Amino acid sequence: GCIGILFIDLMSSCGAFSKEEIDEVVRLGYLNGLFALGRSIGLIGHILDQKRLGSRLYRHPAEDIAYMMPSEEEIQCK
Amino acid sequence: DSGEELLYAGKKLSDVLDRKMGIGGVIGLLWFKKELPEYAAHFIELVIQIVADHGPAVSGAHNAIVASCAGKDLISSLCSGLLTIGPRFG
Amino acid sequence: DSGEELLYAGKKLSDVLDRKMGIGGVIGLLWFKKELPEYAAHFIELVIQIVADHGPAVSGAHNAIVASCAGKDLISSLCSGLLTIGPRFGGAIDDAAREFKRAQETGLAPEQFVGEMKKKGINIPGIGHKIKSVKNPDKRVQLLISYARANFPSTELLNYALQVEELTTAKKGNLILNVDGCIGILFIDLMSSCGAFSKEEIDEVVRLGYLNGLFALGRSIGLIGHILDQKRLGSRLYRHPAEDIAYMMPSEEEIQCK
Amino acid sequence: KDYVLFDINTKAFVYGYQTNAIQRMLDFDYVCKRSSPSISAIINPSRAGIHKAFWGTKEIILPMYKTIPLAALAYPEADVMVNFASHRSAFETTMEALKEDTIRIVAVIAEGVPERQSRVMAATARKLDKIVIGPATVGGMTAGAFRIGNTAGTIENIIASKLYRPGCVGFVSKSGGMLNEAFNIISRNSDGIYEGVAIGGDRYPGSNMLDHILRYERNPAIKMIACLGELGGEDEYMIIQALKEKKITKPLVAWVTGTCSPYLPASVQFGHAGAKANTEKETAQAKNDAFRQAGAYVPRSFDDYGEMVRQVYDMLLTRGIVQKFDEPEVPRIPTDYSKALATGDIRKPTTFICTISDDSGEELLYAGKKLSDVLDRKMGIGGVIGLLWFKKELPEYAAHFIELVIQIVADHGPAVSGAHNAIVASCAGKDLISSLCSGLLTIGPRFGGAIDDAAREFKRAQETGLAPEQFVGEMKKKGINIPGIGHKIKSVKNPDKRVQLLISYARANFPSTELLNYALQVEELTTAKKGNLILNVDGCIGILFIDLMSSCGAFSKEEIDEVVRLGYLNGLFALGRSIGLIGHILDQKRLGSRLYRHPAEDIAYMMPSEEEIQCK
Amino acid sequence: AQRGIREYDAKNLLARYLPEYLDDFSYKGNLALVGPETLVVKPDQLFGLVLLDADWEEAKEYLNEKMGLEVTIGGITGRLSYFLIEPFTPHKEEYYVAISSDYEGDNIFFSMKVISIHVDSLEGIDALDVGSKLPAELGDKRALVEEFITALWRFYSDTGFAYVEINPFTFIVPLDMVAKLDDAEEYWQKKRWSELAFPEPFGRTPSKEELFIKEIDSKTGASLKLTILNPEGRVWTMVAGGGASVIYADTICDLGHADEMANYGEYSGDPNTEETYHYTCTILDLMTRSKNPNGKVLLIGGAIANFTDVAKTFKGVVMALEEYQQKLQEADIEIYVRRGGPNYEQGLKLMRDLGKRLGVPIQVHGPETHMTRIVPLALEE
Ligand SMILES: CC(C)(COP(=O)(O)OP(=O)(O)OC[C@H]1O[C@@H](n2cnc3c(N)ncnc32)[C@H](O)[C@@H]1OP(=O)(O)O)[C@@H](O)C(=O)NCCC(=O)NCCS
Ligand SMILES: CC(C)(COP(=O)(O)OP(=O)(O)OC[C@H]1O[C@@H](n2cnc3c(N)ncnc32)[C@H](O)[C@@H]1OP(=O)(O)O)[C@@H](O)C(=O)NCCC(=O)NCCS
Ligand code: NA
Repeated sequence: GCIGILFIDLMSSCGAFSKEEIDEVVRLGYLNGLFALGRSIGLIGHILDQKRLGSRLYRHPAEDIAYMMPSEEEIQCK
Repeated sequence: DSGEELLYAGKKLSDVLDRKMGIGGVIGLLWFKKELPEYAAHFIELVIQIVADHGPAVSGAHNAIVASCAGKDLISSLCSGLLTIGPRFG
Repeated sequence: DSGEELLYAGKKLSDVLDRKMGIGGVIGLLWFKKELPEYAAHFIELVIQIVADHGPAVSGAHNAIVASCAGKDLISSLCSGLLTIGPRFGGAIDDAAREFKRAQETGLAPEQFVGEMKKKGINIPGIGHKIKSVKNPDKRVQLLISYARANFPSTELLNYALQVEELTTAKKGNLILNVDGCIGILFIDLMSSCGAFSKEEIDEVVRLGYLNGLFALGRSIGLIGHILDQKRLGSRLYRHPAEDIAYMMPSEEEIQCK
Repeated sequence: KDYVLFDINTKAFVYGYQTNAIQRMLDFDYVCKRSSPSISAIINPSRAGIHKAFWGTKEIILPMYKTIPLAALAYPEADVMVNFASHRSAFETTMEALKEDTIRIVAVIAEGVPERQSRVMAATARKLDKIVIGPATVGGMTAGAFRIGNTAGTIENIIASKLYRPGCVGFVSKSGGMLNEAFNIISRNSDGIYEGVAIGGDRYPGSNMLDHILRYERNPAIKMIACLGELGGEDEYMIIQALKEKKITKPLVAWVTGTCSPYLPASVQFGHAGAKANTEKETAQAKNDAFRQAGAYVPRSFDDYGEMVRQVYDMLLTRGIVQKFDEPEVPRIPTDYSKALATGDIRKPTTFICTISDDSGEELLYAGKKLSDVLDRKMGIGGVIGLLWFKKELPEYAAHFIELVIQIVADHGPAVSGAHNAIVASCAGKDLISSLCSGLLTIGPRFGGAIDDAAREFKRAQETGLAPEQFVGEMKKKGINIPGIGHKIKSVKNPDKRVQLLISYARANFPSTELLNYALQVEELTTAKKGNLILNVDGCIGILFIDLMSSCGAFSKEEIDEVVRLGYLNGLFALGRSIGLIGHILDQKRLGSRLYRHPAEDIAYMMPSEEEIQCK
Repeated sequence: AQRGIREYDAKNLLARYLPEYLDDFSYKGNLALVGPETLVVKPDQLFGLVLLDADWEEAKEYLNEKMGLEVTIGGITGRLSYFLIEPFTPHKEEYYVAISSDYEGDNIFFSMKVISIHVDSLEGIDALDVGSKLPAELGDKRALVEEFITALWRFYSDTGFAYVEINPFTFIVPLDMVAKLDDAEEYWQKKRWSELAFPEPFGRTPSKEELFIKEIDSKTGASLKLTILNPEGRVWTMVAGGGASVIYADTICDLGHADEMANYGEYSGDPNTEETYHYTCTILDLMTRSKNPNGKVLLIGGAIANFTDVAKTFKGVVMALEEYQQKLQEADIEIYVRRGGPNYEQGLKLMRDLGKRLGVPIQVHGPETHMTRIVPLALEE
């Protein structure tokens, strides 16, 4: 919330952006790009960390999944 | 990149760096086509530091870790993580 | 995969293969949770073959080729290409299903639908071709329409689309029902022919983008094909030619903050 | 001035996305040495935005508006609209432009506009003191000042007819194509046109020929009037009456086409909607005769038109009415690249080679085979992969094997890396495509890559002649588990069905299973250690795929090694596992699943100390 | 173009759509059309022969006697095929009404010598009071005709007519009808014109080739028009543009070859390769049916085009000529080309390369040659 709101204030403080220009910035997802660029740092960090640790292949634990198969009747076309 | 020197929004790269515009200033040029004031460029750099990481448990970091554990290269693993960024994560 | 044997929508894999359900049947189970009739499963397999490739010039193939020319592995190169699939490359399928279904449901006469779309300034998705016309048809379309006409129990939305097509071709001969339109429309007809899907279930299928998935699956074949082709050829790194780009830098005044 | 339609300061809107017509207008402005382009904006009913075109060799940007009122409000200086709407939209768009206070002239290009609609446009125009050129015209032009859309064709034709500078001739026709031939005729027999207009061939035009003739009569720059009419209607009788009433004092050259009509049936409707003589008065003969009797300069036939123009021009020179012009600098624009390439003037090297498919021709080709032949022959998905990936027409057992592998690897539950990542991306509300790639990007050496490793390791052992015992022994010494060997639950007494289905099919249908025979000898040795050291699904695919290729006979040892090295087998796994990945993504969307966060207790946080993070 | 319609069709339109603006109970749709393959009985073949007050037995006597009858009307000798059968209305009065249009609006003509009422394009009929009508005999029957001709104008205006004539009418019943529809109105008249088709003029039989060209012309903004004048004709033409095609026909007639002129055609408005290919195939087909002793001539002319692509159009022409190679040599066909316009040099190059391999004479000209110079070059030599 803080980033989105202060980013509108930054743009209003610059003075070179109209109301429309600001709406376009929100609409085009400039803010998703800023998050993506910053969070890339920690993403690269975590990838390298698993490489240093020699981490094994992950498989999600079987007990964390509720298997709810449809019945023979449920899969019929009529 | 056509000329004698690389230009970012019409400004020579050597001028961007000699003026210490910083990463925030470079984003100002490349994304907003603006020479931003010092408080705006520093705010951009502050946001980048603040959002750099939020632990391994969040969607993006979690997917990047799984791909890394599957022995994938850095770039594939990074995009596996970045592709979670959307309406609920970020 | 928990038990003695792998299950696809509750059906044992050995039963899927002993019954020759095929790839279309497997998609029927895994995506729609249905045991589809033979004409439906074969239609899915026909669509996959038809959309497998459309040459190297389209967005997806083009991006995969560039990633392959950069020496990237198959998987990275494939995703580089798959990530172009959306509203302009592949998404006219989902739009043609959505727009035609709504017009035909809400009772709009083909003329009223053609008229409404023109007023809004929206080209009809699934209508139009650059070279093919009424006198020179796209074979991909003809193969799909002929199969549905011959084998589908019902082709109500196709009957409507052909009434729409008569109106659009009456303006310009190249305003034919294209391949993307054909897939989207016939897929609604396939679902209506199955009988096990309600109006809502069908609307959900269109909204969730099952049709983008089918395009993605089938076009991955040609994408993987292009990537391997550039690897066999020993193709070099691509750089877009400098003369194909108009550099329009803002002025010093334009980049200032007030 | 009222008599001036267009000048060198005329600004226009082009209604309709006619990129070639837009380029033609700009090219004329350039060769005329105009200060500014003659186009302020484009009106595109489908889209607002920008359009890029050339100004000589320099590229410029033109704004593009969805509606006529929006463009008019942005560019009030533009008083001309070049209307390229179809005959189904021409009325509504012209009427909307005429209702705009800033627009004075509308040129209607569309052919096939109803006569009532044209009558209503003409009357609307006359009531508002505006001008409608058309319908069914190319337009017209003021030489060296402005051109309506495609009027006067190519820049070569503009140069050859010297249309980049004005002359003394005021020209008016019904025909658009004949307006261009007339420009050529007149330039060769006088100082050329000052202005030329085609009113269109419709029975009820927006403006009659006389409207334009009257403007030429008031214009001091024009000393000569020339017109080309046709049979049908009484338009030319407005001119003859004006010629009789001394309303046209300048010498007028006149010719009416359609002299063929009396020789042919009375039922014959000619090209233009208005070209049919209903009465004798409407015929070309009655018109040319009435023109001769009114004092116009009328030739014997169309052949002598230029000769008549030459005679009238020469008469103005003798009397000093026309002054001799000095020919200005001949302008030059480079040839368009596409023209140079299409004519074979230039040769251009290709950047890419494509050997697997061709969409260029009459029909899409997969490895040189027409798509209709692929489907008529029921080659199937396996056959299509055979063409697009291996550039082979595979035998039936090979194409079915490819399709069997796809079904077998379609899904292995939600817990594996790929499915797990796609589910997390789907739970984060991502679209299908993003979610799919998030999952596909885990495919590599540990998830899916044991297929390519089992093919590589088993092929090498069996090729280099290693006895199964020696291969098992060598791998143990290097500390490398055999790829494609081993399972967590399945064993010799309890086999994996996926393996059994693949091995049974190959045993029954493959011409040769040499690498499978070897793998089974290896398997006897590994199961002699631990019962769960069975040939797994990944091993099975890799090994049987080498056997399939050896059974085809069209692949050399090298070709097979290339297939293993390039990762064709990773592609097959990717293609087949995308089915289950897409399935999982859609399943989480149906369920309305929430954002995933990995549980905090499943992570051991082992932060380095302050001392550990220091640089020495 | 304005296309004449059968009295059957005009009266059917009237009895259906006129009781929408007026209380037209006075006229019913009692009409029957007799064709070659199908009381007052008269021919409905677009004329200016009428059997009045008869029994159906007497009507079948006229039909069989006059069906297929060879008659000369307007110098044209054709067989009688289409007739209209309607009830006999015994009348005393005989009034005339006609609606036609001029550059300023529509003109209504009325008589019982003829009064004219002009209806302005923008103002309409509501802006007009009818004090301009004939008072002489229109007493008890004046407000009714005022109301009727007002309704007839609305019918004319909304149904896309270019001409309507009721000559005569009595009491309010139409007796004879002549009508023309503006064929450009088709798109706006799909419901009102539903039951009608434009008839061929008297004497002329429908052409499968002409209807095929008309079919191509309907699915494009471009123009593709073909009219066969003489199937056994020596001189064939494929001229670009409405203006130029008329001029080429004028020159052929001026040289005294009006009789040999096989057709009047026209293509323009930038048609694509496929459209020009089918058009050229049609012309070639028709000219290769009969073998003439002095051969046959094909004139591929036109002016210097403004936007019609010469490369794309001539690519279609070249493709058809390549296909008709055997039939072209066997019929002693000589091809004469004169063309200018966008990419003309590329188009003329295709024609020159073709003439060098086809085995038929192909004389190729450009903007340097006078437009109609290929006509004397082909007909004098
Ligand atoms: C001794 C013991 C710990 C060994 O463990 P194990 O589960 O049998 O097997 P390992 O982990 O050693 O693996 C077995 C073999 O398979 C091999 N192997 C495993 N995966 C492989 C693969 N994918 N491909 C090829 N070889 C593979 C290993 O290299 C090993 O080879 P080796 O025996 O030649 O060295 C176990 O058997 C045991 O607990 N035995 C009981 C002993 C007992 O009762 N003692 C008395 C108590 S009072
Ligand atoms: C007038 C002219 C420029 C119009 O261009 P066009 O190529 O025919 O067609 P448009 O770009 O207007 O598109 C045709 C129609 O198809 C519609 N259309 C296009 N794509 C569509 C789609 N995917 N789905 C539905 N409708 C679609 C458009 O909305 C348009 O509708 P409309 O006619 O009702 O407005 C063109 O026909 C022409 O050059 N004609 C020649 C005129 C002539 O000879 N004049 C005399 C010269 S002297
Ligand atoms: Na047309």
